[PDB]
Amino acid sequence: NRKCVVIHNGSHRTVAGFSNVELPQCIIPSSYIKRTDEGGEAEFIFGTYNMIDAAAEKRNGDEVYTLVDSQGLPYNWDALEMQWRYLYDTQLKVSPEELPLVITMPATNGKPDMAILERYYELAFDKLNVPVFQIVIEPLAIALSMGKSSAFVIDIGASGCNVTPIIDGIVVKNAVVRSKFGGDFLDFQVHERLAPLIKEKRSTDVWYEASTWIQQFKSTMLQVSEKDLFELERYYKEQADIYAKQQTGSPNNPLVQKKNFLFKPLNKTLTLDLKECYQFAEYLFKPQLISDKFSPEDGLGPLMAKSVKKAGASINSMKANTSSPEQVYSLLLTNVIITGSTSLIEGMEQRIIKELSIRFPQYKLTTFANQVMMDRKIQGWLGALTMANLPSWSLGKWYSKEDYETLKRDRK
Amino acid sequence: QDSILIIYPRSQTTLVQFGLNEETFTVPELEIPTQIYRTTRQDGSYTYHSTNKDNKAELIKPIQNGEIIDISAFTQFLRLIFVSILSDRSNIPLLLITHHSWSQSDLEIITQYVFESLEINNLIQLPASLAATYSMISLQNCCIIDVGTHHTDIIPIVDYAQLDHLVSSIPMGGQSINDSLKKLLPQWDDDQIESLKKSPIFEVLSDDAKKLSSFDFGDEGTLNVAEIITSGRNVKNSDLEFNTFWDEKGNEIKVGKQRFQGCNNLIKNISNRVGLTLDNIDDINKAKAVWENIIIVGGTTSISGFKEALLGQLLKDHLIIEPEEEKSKREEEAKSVLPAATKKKSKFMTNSTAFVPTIEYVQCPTVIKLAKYPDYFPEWKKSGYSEIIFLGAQIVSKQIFTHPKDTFYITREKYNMKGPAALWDVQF
Repeated sequence: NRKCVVIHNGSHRTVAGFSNVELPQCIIPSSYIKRTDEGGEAEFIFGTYNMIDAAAEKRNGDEVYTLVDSQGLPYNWDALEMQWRYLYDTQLKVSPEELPLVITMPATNGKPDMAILERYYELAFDKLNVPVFQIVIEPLAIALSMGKSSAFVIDIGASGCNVTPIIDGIVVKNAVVRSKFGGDFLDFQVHERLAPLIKEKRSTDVWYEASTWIQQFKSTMLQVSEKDLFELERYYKEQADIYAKQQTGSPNNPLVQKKNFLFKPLNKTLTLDLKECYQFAEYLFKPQLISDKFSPEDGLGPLMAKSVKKAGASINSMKANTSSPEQVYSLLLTNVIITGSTSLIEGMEQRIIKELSIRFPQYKLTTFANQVMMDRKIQGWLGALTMANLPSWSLGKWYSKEDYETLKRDRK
Repeated sequence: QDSILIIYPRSQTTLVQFGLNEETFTVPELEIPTQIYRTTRQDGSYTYHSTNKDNKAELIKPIQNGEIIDISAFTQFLRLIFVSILSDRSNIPLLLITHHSWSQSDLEIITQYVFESLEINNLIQLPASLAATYSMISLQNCCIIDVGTHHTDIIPIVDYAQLDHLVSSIPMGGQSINDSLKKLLPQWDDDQIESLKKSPIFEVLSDDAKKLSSFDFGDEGTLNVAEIITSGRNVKNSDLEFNTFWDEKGNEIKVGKQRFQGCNNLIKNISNRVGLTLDNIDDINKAKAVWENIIIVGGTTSISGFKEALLGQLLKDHLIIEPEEEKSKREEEAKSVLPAATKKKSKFMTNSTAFVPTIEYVQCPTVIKLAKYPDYFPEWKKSGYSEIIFLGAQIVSKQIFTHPKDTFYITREKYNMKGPAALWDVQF
């Protein structure tokens, strides 16, 4: 009753802390280092620090593993137990069996896995033996914490883009869309494109780079163009041309402006022009530009529109309750919650707005994006904390004529 | 009134100030060792008291590295503080300065012991970092590097708030200087080394001070016992090769380059952890602000030339600035346009770190400064952590006395209503 323990296991971040404080106690990487020692014991190493210090040690026995798959679900449960025990014993400094526990599961189109729920119940009750235990749906908690019963949640994380429409507080499962192109993808592309400029055990090193200079490059150098990048190249080229023609940088062509990034490991300047920065994030919207599995329909825009129309068509399985598909559209598009760390790149929200408006003209677009960066990165955990402090209100069940009718049939 | 009991418990001492003044306001009146003697009864129940019974009672140090390792010992220590108060100089408000490492459990237990046992009506639990913050008005973003004996705390503060998830500590401090000096002087004993570390001639040299003269920094110092120049039964220290210092046994000892060595490891580690810590601040501008306001405190930091060296290391490691080779290339290439005899006279000049436009980057910090202290500190000791913490605590005190309309502390009423969990309704 006094406080809950709140834990969110993301594909990148793990956020933990008591429900009675707004700021989390811990934010650690979901990845961890497993170290087979010369002492004879297997040691687990959690935390951006500690993991970085260890990666610095360059011990051969060190291997970095992931705790959460690209689906947002835990795939390594012994390691998850180890992390939870780390958070409980050394950080929160409380016995698991003392307080309740609130965790996060991502929104899924199909009926929830009772396998991983059995895994959660086995972890929480059998091993750590927590007295009470609750699971919340991340984008749903996010919507509830903002008081939006109807919400269109675009969450751009490291795993990909997770799109979750919500109408009247229910998740609308069959309209849930997950993308393959997130912040990890960007990590890889940054490494690839910047590789030539750098060139002229391993896993801990790959990690280390992803958590240091790559991260800084993403948070500083990456930007999203307000519209299609090629069209914008054309536009800025022609506009640049026509304004000097009335007969050392150019103010009418922003795409050729030099931007400088200090690459610390080699202590050398990496110079790119604004176009080349735009390209990285542009891959999220036009994935076809990198390779082919990737249909243009795998881009953020088509996926968003797809989710919207899917939610629209799906809401009629309820018989529509009005006297409506276009109306649910308007409803989703008027409550758009943009969240996720990757969504903090400079031009994301405006580009998402553009992409939604060109595919839904004659609609009113209203988007909400938390301007507090730390908050946008941990929004789901914050929502979970909100739900954790809710009262245990015993709300009257609704009751359908069919709910009474099937019982009336089971009597006979 | 103001009769406020301010208690600031640390690993090795505890500062206590009884009552507030606001005219002829005072430094901590009482400084007592953080320790309590403990005996065991017939059934294993513990009896805590101030002084050892003859030779037989177990000395307990409740606080290690700022953490409370024994909560019961600590609470009893508080009780003995109130005893030790009323015995010299009856319901007084308690303002307890807390450490970041103290758990919610610890804090709740402290609250319950303060109310149900000590029976005082008003409790305030004030984070040290926030007290230190409030001491310096209108300082919103900063980073406290606090170097203790066995550990160093790194406490970033953004928008007047302690960032709990970024706050960390490293198991290095003043003692590590002793360790590395011991590695450099394996023949000396620990007391002579300690005396060297506390001697006037013990100082960290600037790269200016190193390059000018003497020795050559990159080994073992000497494989020879401490040189005793004298015993009983004026020019820059940097410039002399050998220098003198006095022992606690009354020995005049000569010493070489070792008086300039011992802090490199500590400051390097510190600089690393600081680097990662501030690197993980989410908002770029807040991080920039934090980098512009660095607070270096702790006893160890009073060593001559230490703060300047830590700042220097922070710049060396973390400052975002054009590589000297690139900048020189651009300078030479730019100077190519000058007539060969102007180029000629420009070659052996002291460079103006000029001519052509500096390269601007998309990262921070491009500026790393120690936070400048305000005018009203004088004076002892070195305007340290204790001083600013007590100043801030005093500011808070005044702030809550002059605002009767608001209750921003734990009251006996509210404790009776919500229990120890009443603590969390009043947070800084």
